[PDB]
Amino acid sequence: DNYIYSTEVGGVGGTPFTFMQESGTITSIKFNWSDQYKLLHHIEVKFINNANIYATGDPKGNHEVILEIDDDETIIGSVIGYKKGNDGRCTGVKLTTSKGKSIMAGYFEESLITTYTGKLAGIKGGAGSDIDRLGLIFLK
Amino acid sequence: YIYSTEVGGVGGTPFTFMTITSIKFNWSDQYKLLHHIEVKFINNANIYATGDPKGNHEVILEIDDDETIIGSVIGYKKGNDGRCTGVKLTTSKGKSIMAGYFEESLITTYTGKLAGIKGGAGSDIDRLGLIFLK
Amino acid sequence: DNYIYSTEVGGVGGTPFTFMQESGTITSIKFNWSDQYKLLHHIEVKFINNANIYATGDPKGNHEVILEIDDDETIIGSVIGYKKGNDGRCTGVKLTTSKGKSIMAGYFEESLITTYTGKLAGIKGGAGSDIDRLGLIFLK
Amino acid sequence: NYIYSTEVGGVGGTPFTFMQTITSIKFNWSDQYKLLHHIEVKFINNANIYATGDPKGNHEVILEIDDDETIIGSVIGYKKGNDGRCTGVKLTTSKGKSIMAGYFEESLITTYTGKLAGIKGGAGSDIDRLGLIFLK
Amino acid sequence: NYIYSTEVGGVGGTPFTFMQESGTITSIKFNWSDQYKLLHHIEVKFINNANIYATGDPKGNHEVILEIDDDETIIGSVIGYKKGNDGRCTGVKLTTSKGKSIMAGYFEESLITTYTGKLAGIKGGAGSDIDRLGLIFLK
Amino acid sequence: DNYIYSTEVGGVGGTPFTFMQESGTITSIKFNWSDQYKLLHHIEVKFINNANIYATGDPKGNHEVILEIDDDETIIGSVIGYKKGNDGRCTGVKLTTSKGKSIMAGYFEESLITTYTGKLAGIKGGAGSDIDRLGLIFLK
Amino acid sequence: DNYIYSTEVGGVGGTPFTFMQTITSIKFNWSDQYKLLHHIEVKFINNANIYATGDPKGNHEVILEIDDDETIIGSVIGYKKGNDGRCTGVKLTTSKGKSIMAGYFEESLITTYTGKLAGIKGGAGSDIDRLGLIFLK
Ligand SMILES: OC[C@H]1O[C@H](OC[C@H]2O[C@@H](O)[C@@H](O)[C@@H](O[C@H]3O[C@H](CO)[C@@H](O)[C@H](O)[C@@H]3O)[C@@H]2O)[C@@H](O)[C@@H](O)[C@@H]1O
Ligand SMILES: OC[C@H]1O[C@H](OC[C@H]2O[C@@H](O)[C@@H](O)[C@@H](O[C@H]3O[C@H](CO)[C@@H](O)[C@H](O)[C@@H]3O)[C@@H]2O)[C@@H](O)[C@@H](O)[C@@H]1O
Ligand SMILES: OC[C@H]1O[C@H](OC[C@H]2O[C@@H](O)[C@@H](O)[C@@H](O[C@H]3O[C@H](CO)[C@@H](O)[C@H](O)[C@@H]3O)[C@@H]2O)[C@@H](O)[C@@H](O)[C@@H]1O
Repeated sequence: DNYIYSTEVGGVGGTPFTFMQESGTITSIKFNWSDQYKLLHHIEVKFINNANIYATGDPKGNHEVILEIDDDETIIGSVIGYKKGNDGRCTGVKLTTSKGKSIMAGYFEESLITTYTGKLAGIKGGAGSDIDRLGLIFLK
Repeated sequence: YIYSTEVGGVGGTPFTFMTITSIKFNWSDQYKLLHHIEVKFINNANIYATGDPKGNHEVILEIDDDETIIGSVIGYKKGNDGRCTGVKLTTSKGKSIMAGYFEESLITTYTGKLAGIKGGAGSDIDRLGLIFLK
Repeated sequence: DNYIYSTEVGGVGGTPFTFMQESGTITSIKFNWSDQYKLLHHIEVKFINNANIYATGDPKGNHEVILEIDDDETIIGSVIGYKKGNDGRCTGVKLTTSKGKSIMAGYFEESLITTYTGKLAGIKGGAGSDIDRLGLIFLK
Repeated sequence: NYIYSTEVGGVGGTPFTFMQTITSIKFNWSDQYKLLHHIEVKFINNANIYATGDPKGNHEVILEIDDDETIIGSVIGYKKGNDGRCTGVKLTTSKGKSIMAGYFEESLITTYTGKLAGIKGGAGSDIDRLGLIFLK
Repeated sequence: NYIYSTEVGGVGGTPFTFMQESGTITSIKFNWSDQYKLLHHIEVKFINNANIYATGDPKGNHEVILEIDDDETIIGSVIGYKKGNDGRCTGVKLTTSKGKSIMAGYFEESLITTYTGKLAGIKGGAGSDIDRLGLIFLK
Repeated sequence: DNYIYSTEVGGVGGTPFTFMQESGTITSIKFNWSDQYKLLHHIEVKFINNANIYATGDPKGNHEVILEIDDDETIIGSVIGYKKGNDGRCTGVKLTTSKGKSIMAGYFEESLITTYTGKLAGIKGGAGSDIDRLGLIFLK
Repeated sequence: DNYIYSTEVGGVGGTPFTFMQTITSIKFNWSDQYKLLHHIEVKFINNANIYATGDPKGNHEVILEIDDDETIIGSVIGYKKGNDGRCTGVKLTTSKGKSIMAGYFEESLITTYTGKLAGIKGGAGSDIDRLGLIFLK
């Protein structure tokens, strides 16, 4: 591929998902989480030049954040909080862009990945009630 | 034109105001929402208003002809019964404003030259999206 | 005009005033205010190459601040505090210059304008006992 | 060839004018009265100390200014009105030197900046009124 | 063509060397415990190689992963340890040339501030714990 | 003189001292001070190209600091704390160099002098049991 | 010499030592019990010998490895003054934002000369009695 694949972190649960577009970058990402369970429950992605919302997980959470990404905007800093192991869950995400935009979703109470940086082109993982595992995908 | 996600509820009357030289946010401590927004444009003296100026606070941001939004955050209640609660804007000249409350959900929007606003208002600002120039 | 007019903020009361010189900018501005009423009461302005003092409002306040402005010195940051509505008043002013000078007069308890920036050339509003309304005027 | 910052404070005291640039300036103030009482000034190529006011205060600060050194930041605290007094001074220089004398409880002037060339005002027992004077 | 940072901690554990002919680290995982306050397990991935190299026993209740871009160097590196023959490696702080930083474990006894540069591999000794850890850099 | 003399600050007491070497600058300066009396007691000075330690005052203080100065290193900030008057004393010294080296000695509880900056070439004042008075001397 | 010698700070005790050949590694051993340095090890560029002095009796150590092009921009040694003096701590900061901190700073301080750390010199037996840094020009 012409892509970089960040480690999927979290557990083995959920239905798999992959969100990529043939020559497309993420223009919008949404994280839904709960104070009650301290996990991510639901993720939405929009891509450049495509009106479709791609969604996974159950939007059961009392909070959401959206990050909109300009066409020339990169991720210069990215951290995913998670519970490790087979019954693991994805708990939080901090993103920071080349234009000083940042977002913070969920909780960071067990494990952390500091991912590869670049132009966010997609996400892969598994989800059901919760976001079980999550990995970012970048352009090279 | 770049259209930023309209955030908040499906309630109130649609509006579309379409570069911005002045924007005013009216909010209340009682309901912790935006109620009223005014906009003035370059080379036009008409004031475009929406929602009800019920709130006990207002802020005005005046934008220079060559000034851009380098930072923009809208707080809101998600759901069909959603509301805009708050706006934070930061400009290319270190100017910044802060209206309302940021107690539930947040969007960090596209940046650029603020060229208009779309959404729905009645008693309150139900939904708000920014619009930028390319 | 070769002038930018910032929104006049506060109420409709008081006698209109406009302080502007045919080809001059403000070299000195003084704000009078009170802890008792938590409003601006009085403003004085001197201009480059003019020894007249232009005054408006009643100097009844227990506090004053003077900002002296060098000829090549601009405002880069400007905020006016006020009470909105017909019975509105101007409550405070924060100015910051291109040479790191700043001043702070009065109170910021209700409403705010972040104004246009530039070379402060004049002011315009209404005053009697109090500063009813205030708007800044800049060069282009 | 001089810029005159507003003289701030009262109408009281014997007038003074110190001009000849300032190489040294000393402020004397009291915690009892919360005012400046006394100021001394030395100038470049001149060993005379020019004083005004009564050095009754329990604190002093001296700022020595290098020959190429400017004031980039200057604030004088005062009581406004005819019975007015100069209550405090903050100076910051082009070399990151700063000083703080006295109190800032009532009124403030943020003065013009530049090469500090002299001072002017009135003083008897207290510093009644103080204006800075700058080169162009 | 390689710079060897001091191996810190004890003499115990099976030796290990993770390095690939003309290949730098792209991912490194540190597993540690609040119970024993040590590193227990390290995993490493290399550029153009899908094999995971692991050592120690993954019994810790915490992990951190640092992914390294191909042009990304280490500008700050601190390893926490207990000195002596019975020694252990207790913690790792890394900072990269792109403002990425990670923090694993505890810094309660001894500290090395290592050489900097392009992290090429790791060497030391591990069994149920990481006994000893040294970094390996390109020039 | 090809020297600049900073005001000597503190009292008229002790024995006069003047530490200068024709065509040599300070390479080391030691300050000794007391928590008990909150004053400087004793200073030493070494010069470039001279092994003689010049000392003054009584080294009775429980603390000392040494600043070594590289041949090309200037003082870019200098503050001396002191007690004003005939019975005055020198209580404290902060120095900062052109290479970001700083030292801090003693207490700053009464009066302050922010001195001239430049190449520290010598010191002057008076001392017996304590440092009564201290002035810095700079090159041009 | 083509070297700058920092003031040796501490007491007159100990066997004298001088380690010169630039430093690629320096290790400080110190105790919470006595709150002094006890032991220093140095390795040099292109030399496998470990040069050691004092007694490694302390419960803490710190190692600073120094890249070939890396200098000391900040340097503070903590000590007890007088003839029965000791060296109590070291703070070094490098041109690459690296810093280490060993032992205690409860009495006296030297802010030393800076530059490329080329060696050390002092006296030690049970403790580090005195410590001076050596720099290139
Ligand atoms: O004959 C005395 C006169 O006294 C009062 O009116 C005059 C002033 O009253 C003040 O309290 C105030 O209302 C002033 O109003 C001016 O200033 C206010 C505040 O800025 C402004 O809003 C107004 O527009 C005016 O500029 C009045 O001047 C009354 O008691 C009156 O009845 C009486 O005749
Ligand atoms: O009767 C007036 C005044 O009398 C007493 O003060 C008198 C003198 O006091 C001196 O200490 C000094 O204040 C003199 O005034 C000079 O100094 C002040 C301060 O700068 C200045 O305002 C004056 O202009 C003079 O230069 C006074 O004359 C006191 O009883 C006082 O309370 C009383 O009002
Ligand atoms: O027996 C001699 C002397 O003993 C006592 O004074 C000793 C010292 O006491 C110090 O506190 C101080 O007073 C000293 O004064 C000298 O040093 C100070 C500090 O620098 C200085 O200001 C003075 O100018 C002196 O040089 C004393 O030396 C007393 O019992 C005394 O009465 C007796 O002479």
